[PDB]
Amino acid sequence: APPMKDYMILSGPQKTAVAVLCTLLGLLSALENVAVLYLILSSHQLRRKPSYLFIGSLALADFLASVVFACSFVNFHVFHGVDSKAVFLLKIGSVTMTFTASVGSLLLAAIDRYLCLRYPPSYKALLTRGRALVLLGIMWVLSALVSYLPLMGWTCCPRPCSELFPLIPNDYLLSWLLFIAFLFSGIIYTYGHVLWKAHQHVASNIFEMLRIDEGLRLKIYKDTEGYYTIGIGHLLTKSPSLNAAKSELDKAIGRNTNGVITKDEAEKLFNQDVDAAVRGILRNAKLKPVYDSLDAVRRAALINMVFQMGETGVAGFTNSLRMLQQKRWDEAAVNLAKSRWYNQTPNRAKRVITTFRTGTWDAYARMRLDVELAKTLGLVLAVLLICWFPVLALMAHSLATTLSDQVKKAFAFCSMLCLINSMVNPVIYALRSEEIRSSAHHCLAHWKK
Ligand SMILES: Cc1c(C(=O)N[C@]23C[C@H]4C[C@H](C[C@H](C4)C2)C3)nn(CCCCCO)c1-c1ccccc1
Repeated sequence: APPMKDYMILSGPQKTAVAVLCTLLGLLSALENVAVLYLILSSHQLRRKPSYLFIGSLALADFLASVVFACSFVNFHVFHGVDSKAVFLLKIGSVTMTFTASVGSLLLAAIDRYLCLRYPPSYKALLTRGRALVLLGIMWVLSALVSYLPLMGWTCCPRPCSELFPLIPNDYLLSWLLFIAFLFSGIIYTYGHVLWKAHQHVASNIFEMLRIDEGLRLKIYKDTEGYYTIGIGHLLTKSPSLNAAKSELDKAIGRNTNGVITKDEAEKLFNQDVDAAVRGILRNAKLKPVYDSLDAVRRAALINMVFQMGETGVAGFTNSLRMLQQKRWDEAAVNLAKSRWYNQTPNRAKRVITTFRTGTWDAYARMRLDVELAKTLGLVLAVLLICWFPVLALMAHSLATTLSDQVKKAFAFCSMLCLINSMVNPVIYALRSEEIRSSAHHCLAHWKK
């Protein structure tokens, strides 16, 4: 067995550079993750959701790693940690376990999203707060079984020893890398289908946009003012009679409907309504030059305002209408927010204003906080695969050919990428997830007062 002093590679002032770097990154990583743990455990809305308990497990795995990895690195490489066989095996085992549980935590987070977006009503019956905690229990245990295997007697006694890690053999190293490669393929396969479904949820039409705002109904209904209406906001009559509304319906369709229409018949009526909206805008002196400047997505947002308050009402935002034409999306957003339209109907106005600001369909989606979480996980997975790749690629090269002293020096500094990855994650979750964003605002109220 080769002594631990042979792996202790450092060259004077270059060791003091890692001593300040590893300490500062390790302190920042631990403080960023412990905030994410507090925020989830403190907020009533988060702790009860099985989706946020998997995120919490990633924050725990990253926090335990940050502390173990930095204290074991600065002790081994900088201060020269003369550790005995038993003490060293549990240290290397603790490092492996806290890292394996992160990959595991991600895999469960990716299957949680697939079941939610693929089978929506069956998810509440399947994933429960208790059932999630049990599933998180099996994972942490399996992680400890795989990682603590050299401590059980799988060390390099007659078998060839590894280049980078003391006491661990190449047959174990190859087995752990192959296991991690299979977990990554499993995450990729699921996230491949997750994207496909998450995409089918967001609107890509005016019909799909106005379905969220007006509400598609195939039987006669009453609006906020009380008028008899059908389909996607199609007005039947201005009188209080149902028979008058029924007669107007049979004339509009061309057959005896009896108060019930087909989806294809509802879309045919909607296409006649859109044509009349656009022809109206063209014959309005104020609305015509604005419709001409706006793009296809933004035009659908102005048609939406016409369906809600008519042509005479939309022409009343003289200062906003000019800001929109001049392509000053930011100055018009604040100008339209100070309107009574925003005061009366906040949700409809907020969704319309954001479309005029971004030029996307992103505000219009069924289960949008569930779709946006699937969008956040994808960015977390991408950063993981970027940061771990050079570290993993060197370990695979470690099995193929004998490594030089200078290459071993590169790996010590290279492994610092595992510490930046853990620092990038709590910034993404605090900037993209709205539920983590609002939980931090409600917690600061109790901290200050
Ligand atoms: C970057 C890294 C390390 C790592 O640097 N471990 C050290 C363990 C110990 C000796 C020495 C200095 C300090 C204390 C860190 C190496 N350990 N692992 C766990 C995999 C080892 C498998 C053999 O048991 C990693 C690592 C983390 C993420 C992906 C790939 C490797």
